[PDB]
Amino acid sequence: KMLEEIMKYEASILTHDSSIRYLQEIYNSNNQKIVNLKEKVAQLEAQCQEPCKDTVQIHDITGKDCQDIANKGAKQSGLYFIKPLKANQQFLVYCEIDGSGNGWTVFQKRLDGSVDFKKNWIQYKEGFGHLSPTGTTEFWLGNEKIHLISTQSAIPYALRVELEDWNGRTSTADYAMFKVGPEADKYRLTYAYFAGGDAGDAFDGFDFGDDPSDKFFTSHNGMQFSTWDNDNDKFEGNCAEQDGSGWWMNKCHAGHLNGVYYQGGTYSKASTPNGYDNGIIWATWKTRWYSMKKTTMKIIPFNRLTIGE
Amino acid sequence: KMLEEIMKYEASILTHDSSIRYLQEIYNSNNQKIVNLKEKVAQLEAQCQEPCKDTVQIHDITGKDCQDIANKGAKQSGLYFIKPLKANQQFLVYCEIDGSGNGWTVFQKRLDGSVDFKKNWIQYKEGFGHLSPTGTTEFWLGNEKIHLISTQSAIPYALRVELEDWNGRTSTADYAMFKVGPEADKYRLTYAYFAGGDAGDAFDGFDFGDDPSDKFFTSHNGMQFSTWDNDNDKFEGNCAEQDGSGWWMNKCHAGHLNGVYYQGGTYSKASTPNGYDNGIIWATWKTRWYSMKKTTMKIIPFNRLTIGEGQ
Amino acid sequence: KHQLYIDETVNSNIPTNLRVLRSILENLRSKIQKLESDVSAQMEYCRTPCTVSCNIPVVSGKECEEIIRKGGETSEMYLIQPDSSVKPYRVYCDMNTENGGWTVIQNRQDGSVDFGRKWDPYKQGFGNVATNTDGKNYCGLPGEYWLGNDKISQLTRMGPTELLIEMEDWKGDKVKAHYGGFTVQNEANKYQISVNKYRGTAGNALMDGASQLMGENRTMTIHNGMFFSTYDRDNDGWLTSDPRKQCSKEDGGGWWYNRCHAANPNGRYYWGGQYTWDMAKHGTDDGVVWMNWKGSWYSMRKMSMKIRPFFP
Amino acid sequence: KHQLYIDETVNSNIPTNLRVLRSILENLRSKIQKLESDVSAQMEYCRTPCTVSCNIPVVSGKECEEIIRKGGETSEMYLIQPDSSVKPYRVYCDMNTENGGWTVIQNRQDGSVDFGRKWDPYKQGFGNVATNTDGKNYCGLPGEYWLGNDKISQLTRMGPTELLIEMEDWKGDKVKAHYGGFTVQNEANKYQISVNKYRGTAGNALMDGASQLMGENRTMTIHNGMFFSTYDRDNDGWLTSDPRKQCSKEDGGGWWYNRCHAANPNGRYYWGGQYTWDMAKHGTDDGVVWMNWKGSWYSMRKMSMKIRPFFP
Amino acid sequence: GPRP
Amino acid sequence: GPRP
Amino acid sequence: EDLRSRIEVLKRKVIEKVQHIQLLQKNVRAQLVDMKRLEVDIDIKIRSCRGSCSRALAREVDLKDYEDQQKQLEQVIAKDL
Amino acid sequence: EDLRSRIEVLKRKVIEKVQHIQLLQKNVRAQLVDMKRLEVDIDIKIRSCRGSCSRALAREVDLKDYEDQQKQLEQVIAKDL
Ligand SMILES: [Ca+2]
Ligand SMILES: [Ca+2]
Repeated sequence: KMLEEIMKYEASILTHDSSIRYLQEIYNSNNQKIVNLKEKVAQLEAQCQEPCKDTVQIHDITGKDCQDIANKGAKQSGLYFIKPLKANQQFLVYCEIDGSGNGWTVFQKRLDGSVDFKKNWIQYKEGFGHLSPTGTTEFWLGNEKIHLISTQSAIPYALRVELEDWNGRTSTADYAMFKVGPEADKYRLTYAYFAGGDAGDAFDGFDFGDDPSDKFFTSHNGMQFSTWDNDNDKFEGNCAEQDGSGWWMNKCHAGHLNGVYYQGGTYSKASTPNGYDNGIIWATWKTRWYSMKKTTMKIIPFNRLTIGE
Repeated sequence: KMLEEIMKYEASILTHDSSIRYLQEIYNSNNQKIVNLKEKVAQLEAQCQEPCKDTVQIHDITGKDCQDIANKGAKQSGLYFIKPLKANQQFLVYCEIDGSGNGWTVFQKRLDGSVDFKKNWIQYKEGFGHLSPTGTTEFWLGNEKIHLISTQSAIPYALRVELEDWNGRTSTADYAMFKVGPEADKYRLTYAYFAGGDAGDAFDGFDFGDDPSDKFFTSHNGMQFSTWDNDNDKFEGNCAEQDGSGWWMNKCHAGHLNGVYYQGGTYSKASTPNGYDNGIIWATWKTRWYSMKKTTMKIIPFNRLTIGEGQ
Repeated sequence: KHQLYIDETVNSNIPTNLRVLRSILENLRSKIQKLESDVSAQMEYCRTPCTVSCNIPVVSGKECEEIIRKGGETSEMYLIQPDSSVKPYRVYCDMNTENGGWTVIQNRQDGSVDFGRKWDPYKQGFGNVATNTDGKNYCGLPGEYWLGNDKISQLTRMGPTELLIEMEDWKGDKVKAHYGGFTVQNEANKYQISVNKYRGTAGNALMDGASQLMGENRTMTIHNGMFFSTYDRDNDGWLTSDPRKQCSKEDGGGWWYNRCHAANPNGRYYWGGQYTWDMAKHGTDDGVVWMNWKGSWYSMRKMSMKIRPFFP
Repeated sequence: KHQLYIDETVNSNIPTNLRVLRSILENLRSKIQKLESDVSAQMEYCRTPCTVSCNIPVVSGKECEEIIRKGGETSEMYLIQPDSSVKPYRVYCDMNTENGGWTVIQNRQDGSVDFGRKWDPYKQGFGNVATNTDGKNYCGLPGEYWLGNDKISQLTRMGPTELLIEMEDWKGDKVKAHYGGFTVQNEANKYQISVNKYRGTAGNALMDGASQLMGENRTMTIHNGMFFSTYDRDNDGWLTSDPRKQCSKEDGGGWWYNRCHAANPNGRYYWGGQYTWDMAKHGTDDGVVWMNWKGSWYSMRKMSMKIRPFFP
Repeated sequence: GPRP
Repeated sequence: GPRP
Repeated sequence: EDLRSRIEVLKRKVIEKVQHIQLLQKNVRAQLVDMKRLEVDIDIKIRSCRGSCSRALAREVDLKDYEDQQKQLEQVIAKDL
Repeated sequence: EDLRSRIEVLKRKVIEKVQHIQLLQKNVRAQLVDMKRLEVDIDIKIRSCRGSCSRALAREVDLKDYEDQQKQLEQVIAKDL
């Protein structure tokens, strides 16, 4: 097999050669793809450098309080930083702004029982719960901050309670010249008088019948703040510990907005630990055995309602 | 003794006759004296028919209040009859008119402790004390009347307190949008805010130290009126009865213009009955143990203070 | 002998009966000069008048009663306004006698005011309502006065008003005469008086006339139903025998005279409360009399008239 | 015979040695299309961003520690303000590890954030602080983030602050490295790092460098005293042979590199925690490394850095 | 909540 | 004043 | 006709005269009456001037002198001729 | 001169060509290296895109195909000419 085996090979080098020029078409193409692929993923890298969007935004407008902010030009209810006159460090609060120009500065809100109000002294002093720009979250602002605002300038502040049963029926209750003292006074609560409101002056005490003294013993004006780890109540046994919350007891209460959150409103003595009522009650509106569905306590300069010319 | 005894008598009838023509000179003269004497005492009777002169005169100019009167053309501080818009029957008040044209209508004055302010409800509602055209007499006007004026028209009235220690040093303290409610509201007291005045917002409460709560517990804005026979105070035991007066307590006071009148100013816990201070104190100016020498609470339409213009 | 005619005794008779006639006719001649002087002095005293500074109480009302209800409790001069049309006027209120609220309507106590006045002064009122105490800021003392007929009338006509009349002799004894009903008509009806329900210790001189007098004379002293008469204007019970008989006369008080009186609160203020016809200007019962008590010829030391709405 | 030259075996040799050279050069050609696709898809996913609704806790303070003291006890995103001049900022607070109070300063856990960033991002900070849980009102989960050098510096400089560094391999084993002293200078001192009192099971890569390396090589991996270096701004230990050798590089993390590292918490997040030089972009130790523990070529599953004021 |  |  | 024929030329004289005396006693009788009456009137009108004038002369009255005089007059008038 | 004188007029050819092959094996050697490295980079950069974008392509990586290919290349490169 001279020029026979070799005849099969002197041209068989052009048979397989169709895998050299052909196998450089790929290397030159594949290579190029990557060059641009590198570019593509580079655009991608760019796309994700940013962190997720946090729907909670804060406003750049500060003030002594929400009304002061409302004056500055605030139009929407949201979170803001305020720093009361006597205050040293500012803080975030929830401002409720209506179209009429009123800037309510809210300090307490219940709405789902999502947060536990069985908090100690410090916790009730510094504040707890969560602030949302849509006020769709429950919280307590903190005795200290409340003190600071209701006391700066010493110009008439009015407290407004807003309740709502489990039937979407609401009712207010206002109090003129509202104010809360310093910690040295155990954050005592005082108001001049009960102004309007269709919910009823539960702060004035109520007669539960159990005894004739109930009526006084359930008033809260002039009462000091009380937590399980800090008495100061008129009761000789600690209402706070028993009723489990933070409030201004006076041999207990008639109005109890930091009470246990009972789903559906109606509760019973058996449900309660010590047997006494501890729901979010407001005697002058509903029974001591009906916990509200929602509760809100906001304040605003008194003049903002007693308005004129 | 013929024409001898008879000689002594036939001419002795002319001797005594000098007491017939003579005793008709007197009867004709004395009679005449009286005729005119009657005339004289007649002039006298005339002289005294008038009663003594009462130095107290009242002015014929009425108005809704002293400022309104000041507008009508009143120039002097004196007693006047005013009848507020919602009022049914008019009443006398003391108006203080300056040269600038401001008509202050005063509702309280202390100056000699001559009158006792330890008065009941009714008494503090209808008014007590005395009105003088020289404001040299202490009195209390009457919640009701105070209410009526500070409420008619519902146009800004401003309160002015004026004190004076026993050293002739004075000081004011003003309050804008002053007002007092109806009896149904136990004549509650309210004001927008403390305006100027160098005496200090005692109405804003004061910190006496005794406790940290004192400060609120001594504010009077939003407080109802209280008397020994009518509580309505924030204290759980009647300040009015204890401190003996009529005022808007709030677990008592920081400003007490209807307090006991202590001569010389300085008093002490021993002097007082219940032990607590009840003098005419004004904490933001002097000590709770220094009763003022004079005290005056007058009101005027707010706009008479904010300057602006005039009309 | 044949008529000895010892009119020589007359020469001892006339002399003595002439020693008196001189002594007296001369003593009068002396008495005049003193009185001449006394009057002169008083005229000097009158160049300058008496004054008072009657500061005004804050409380006021339709009358005394209302005032006491409105917290006013001190007896003193108050300012009242009965009808919401009348210019309010000063008046003394007795805040403590029979529970107080007595609007003093007339007052006698020291003879400091002429009450012998004509028709008009009785209508308007005259006298001093009140005087300053020791030196207080107020007039807590009632002076002698007459509120004036129009005011009285209007007042008694606002409703059932009761009259209370008190008097006191010079020895400090005091009585009273109270009438549940008391009214005084307008000037048109000549301020015609009317009283009922008397209750008291003084004697009912007003309705019953003089207890001492009999029939004819007793009823002619009854005041009920009488009209008011001032010396210038007379409407008493009498025979118009020209200016002759008139119950009310010169410096004599205006009052509700019948065929004269049984009581005369506005009479003449004799001192010591004892007088006689020769002392009386007209030889009559000039005085501040109340026959039923001290009879005629006795001018009480104090006499007062005050009213108050009945409110049964 | 004389060199038979049997390069005809080459006619069996070349064919086989070309059957591969094709099969692979074509398999690459296919792999590209998938990745091309994979990238397109992601770019589509990126038209729309990820979001979170991090409601803000009521409690706040200078930092985590203070917060826990002020009653805040749930580990979550809190708002703090260290210096009373700084605009307050969100941060994640570990309220339960070593008694809590740990201000999370850096966190790795799932490779969801590019850490290969230039100088500025490291200064300001980048990444996601916290994310929503299942669907709670709050952000109780920490995302991957870097607080930013400025904040860190300021913080460590308010007083004695202690650093706690935890990590975990892909098999769930976890160790820790604790330093009683921790400090980061201002930008001026190029955020110069300093650490003391190490105590832990992880190995002291920071002060002692790589336990495995020897002398020369070991100390050139020590991080104490080093400066911060981002791929754009380099301040490591090196010979400025132009853009040649730089410890920090393309998509490589910013860190305190010496003549490189012994630990790299901001390295690249390789999945499974196992890699090789041909996997590494630059054939280097790109990963989230801690040589003292798993040595080089092992990117931990989890790596975190948190601080807390000492308060001895 | 009145409490005896 | 204020009271205890 | 100038012995005791002049007894009567002396009587009409004592008569005309005693009559003048009789006239006087009644004229002073009245004068006395007027005085007492006027003393009183004055005493009264002066006190009355107290409520109007700045001052009022502090007085009194003594009808005694008046009374005992009236009595001396009558004590005489009751004598025929 | 056209018998077996053309043995070498064929050799420089086989040489010039085997060298081109030798050049290739090292060019794909690198290409392989680049790919593995990039598959990785991508896998990593996409997961990193998870913390910013609404979605993230669920992937993985298989360095196996890459590994066993690297091995087939070396298995050949280790052959002289
Ligand atoms: Ca207790
Ligand atoms: Ca009380």
